[PDB]
Amino acid sequence: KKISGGSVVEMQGDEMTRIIWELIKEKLIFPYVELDLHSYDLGIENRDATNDQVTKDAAEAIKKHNVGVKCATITPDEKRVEEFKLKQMWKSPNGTIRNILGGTVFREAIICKNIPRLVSGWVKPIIIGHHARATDFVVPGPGKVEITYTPSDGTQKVTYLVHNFEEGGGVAMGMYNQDKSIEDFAHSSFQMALSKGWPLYLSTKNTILKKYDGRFKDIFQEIYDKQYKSQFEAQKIWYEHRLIDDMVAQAMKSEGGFIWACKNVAQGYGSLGMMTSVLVCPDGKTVEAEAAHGTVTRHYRMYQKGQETSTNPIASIFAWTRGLAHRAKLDNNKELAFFANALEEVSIETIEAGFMTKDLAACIKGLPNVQRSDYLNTFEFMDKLGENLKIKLAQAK
Amino acid sequence: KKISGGSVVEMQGDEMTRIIWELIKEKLIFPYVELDLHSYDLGIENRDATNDQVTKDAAEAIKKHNVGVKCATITPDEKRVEEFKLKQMWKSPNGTIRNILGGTVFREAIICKNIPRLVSGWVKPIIIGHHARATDFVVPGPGKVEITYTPSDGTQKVTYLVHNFEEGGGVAMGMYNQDKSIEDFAHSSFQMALSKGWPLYLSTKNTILKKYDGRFKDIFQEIYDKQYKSQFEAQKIWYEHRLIDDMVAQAMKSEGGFIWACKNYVAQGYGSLGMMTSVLVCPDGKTVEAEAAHGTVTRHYRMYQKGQETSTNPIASIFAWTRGLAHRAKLDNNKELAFFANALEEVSIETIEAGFMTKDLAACIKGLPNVQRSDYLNTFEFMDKLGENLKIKLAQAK
Ligand SMILES: NC(=O)c1ccc[n+]([C@@H]2O[C@H](COP(=O)([O-])OP(=O)(O)OC[C@H]3O[C@@H](n4cnc5c(N)ncnc54)[C@H](OP(=O)(O)O)[C@@H]3O)[C@@H](O)[C@H]2O)c1
Ligand SMILES: NC(=O)c1ccc[n+]([C@@H]2O[C@H](COP(=O)([O-])OP(=O)(O)OC[C@H]3O[C@@H](n4cnc5c(N)ncnc54)[C@H](OP(=O)(O)O)[C@@H]3O)[C@@H](O)[C@H]2O)c1
Repeated sequence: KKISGGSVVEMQGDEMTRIIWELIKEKLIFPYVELDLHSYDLGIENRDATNDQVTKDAAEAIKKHNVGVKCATITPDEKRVEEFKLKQMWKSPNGTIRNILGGTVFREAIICKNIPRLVSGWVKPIIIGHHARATDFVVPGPGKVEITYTPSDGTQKVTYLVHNFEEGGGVAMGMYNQDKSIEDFAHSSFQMALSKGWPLYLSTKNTILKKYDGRFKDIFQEIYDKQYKSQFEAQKIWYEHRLIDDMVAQAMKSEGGFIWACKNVAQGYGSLGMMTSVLVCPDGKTVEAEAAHGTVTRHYRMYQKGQETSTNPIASIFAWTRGLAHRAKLDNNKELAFFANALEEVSIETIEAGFMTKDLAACIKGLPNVQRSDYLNTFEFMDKLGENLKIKLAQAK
Repeated sequence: KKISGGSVVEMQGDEMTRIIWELIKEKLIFPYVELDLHSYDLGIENRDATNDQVTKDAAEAIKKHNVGVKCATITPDEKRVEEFKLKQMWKSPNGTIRNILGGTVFREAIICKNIPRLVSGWVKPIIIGHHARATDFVVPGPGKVEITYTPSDGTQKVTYLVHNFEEGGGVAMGMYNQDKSIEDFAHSSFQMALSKGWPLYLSTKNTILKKYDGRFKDIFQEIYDKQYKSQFEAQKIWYEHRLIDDMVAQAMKSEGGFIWACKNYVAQGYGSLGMMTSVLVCPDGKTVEAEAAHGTVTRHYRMYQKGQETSTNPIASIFAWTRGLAHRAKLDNNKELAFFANALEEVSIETIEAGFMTKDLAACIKGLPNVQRSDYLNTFEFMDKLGENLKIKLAQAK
């Protein structure tokens, strides 16, 4: 009865999202999709118990199985180590995973019409895929800061004066970017664009950063022309370098519906529970979907105290739908593909139908005016989603 | 009758804003203020004709008279050069003015109670000051790209490795910042905060890019505690640090009304550009260059040329004038001018709040598809309305 979704690496996360994860899996995914589940519990405790080995495993697992849907996970800091008596301040599992899988993250603000956007003109969502450490430092007083490139082939070492501080000090920094990374960024971006049939857009400062950002413009254009150009048009889709400036202006002027590859991480005034991240690996096959938000600690605390919480599961639900959608794509799993979509549709519809969590209700009536009667609580919204998903899916088969 | 405004460096601009600009002068400023006007025509034709000499002169002028009220000017691109048959693709005069003058730009969306702020909370305006270039190269193939510091004295030689390329080459860059620039940014910022009696916040990464943004947080605290914490507290105002992640949130949960000093690598936000004012605040505390944050509003100008009715928001440009005048007034302690500058700012907001507003604003309130010809006034109706309300406001006050 259920549809074999195939193998999917699922990563359990922490706190509120972990609570929602089980609801999403319980109400929205399991009842309709059978999955060869490579479930890894990236719960903060389990990452501790397993010395973060589980994070690396879930990574190698995603590397292996191409599809990773990840629940928000606590990234340990001073407080976390203290709260969980962590044997260590573990690296962000995202960092670990992202470093293992490489790839470019793509945050899509999933948009409901009755939900105010930065630009109410964006009926089509905007997929922003950011690129990526920088070497900043002292400079206490006068002296030359020179950035130096020494070829490994022992040919002439190149020295660029980045600045000669004569008066007082200041601060300097080195940044770099491997062609490889720019290429990955390119492929992940073109890949992502084709994936959603939406036009790609590389925004850089090709002008002020001639050699540097130009390298992106070039590499992108080069990977596009010699790898995706035909593939694009053959979809009405099209890539195009846009100066950060003309690009930000274009977006506001646009109704959205385009992939935006940035080259400079919260920002944005839209609801966090509607922000879906997707680590699109260059290979075009590996993908890791996850809510862009975190474990929603504040909500969890409330949940811990037995208080009514109104956490938005959409970003997590969409992590599932995006991963599953990708699973489907990879496996030509047209039933799973439809389900991923149906679930995305049902999620948006449920919200566009007036049923939402407090945060969304707050996007509409402003926090101060949000009444208990304006939103459903976490469980209530989840149920609603399930009911409609049940409905939506019945309407097909 | 008219109040002695003093010397003000005015820069006529281009297209739609050029129209609104002359309207603002003709209807809002000149009837009430006599300025020793240093008008510079930064119109695209004139800049071309004078080989952008006018732009440098205007900048030179602003530096001399400490006050520039600049109209939006066409920054030439490829289409521009073709269009105006420009002799060259002249730099953004803003750029030129900016290079010449230096200082921190402070953008302020002038707030109207009946116009949706990005955050319904924002009752008072949030004035964002942005800092202010780098040596970037290709890095052919593999090899160590390492940034090196060498004190002039020779005491040390710190060479950090930005990156050791192994998998082919890529692209590296070195960026820097003199404390002067940061200090400047701090003064501009602290003085801006004083000038407008609003707490000053500084936001940085100060974690991921620690050291770099750290020198900012420091040089700010240091300039604050050493030159400003006095004047600040002695005005129910102050300064405080913050992380971009904390500011973006601390802001939402606030009535706005603070000088926000950003430090990134701009300034497009929700609402309307017609309400975006921009002020170049030079560190010296004396030189200022007010201007609409928006451009010449070409789409509106094209319409205007086709004879179509336009509804351009003069508010930004009007506040370019009022802020320029307010600052001229500050420098001369011109009570009257200072009053007018504010009265004009008052009339502009009170008019809009009174329901009389250009289409862009009506578009904010209602939404584009729901805006009717009756929900707004065209460029000129609005200007008249502001004018009439300014006469009223300026008549009743005395
Ligand atoms: N694994 C990841 O991708 C990831 C990413 C970020 C953070 N985290 C972890 O999240 C834990 C807490 O982080 P955080 O609280 O800073 O970030 P967060 O969980 O994103 O919290 C953001 C705040 O935004 C609102 N919010 C965010 N997501 C929401 C949702 N789905 N539904 C309803 N409201 C939502 C809540 O504020 P209101 O109180 O105003 O409702 C929430 O407290 C931290 O340990 C962080 O490490 C994980
Ligand atoms: N010197 C400056 O200060 C400055 C700054 C920026 C740009 N510019 C020059 O501006 C010229 C055109 O810029 P642009 O095309 O980006 O236009 P703009 O002047 O930047 O504004 C573009 C769009 O913004 C909206 N807008 C801006 N100001 C408005 C106002 N007062 N009232 C109503 N709507 C307003 C309009 O959108 P709607 O189409 O929806 O009405 C306008 O078409 C370019 O040459 C640029 O170089 C000059």
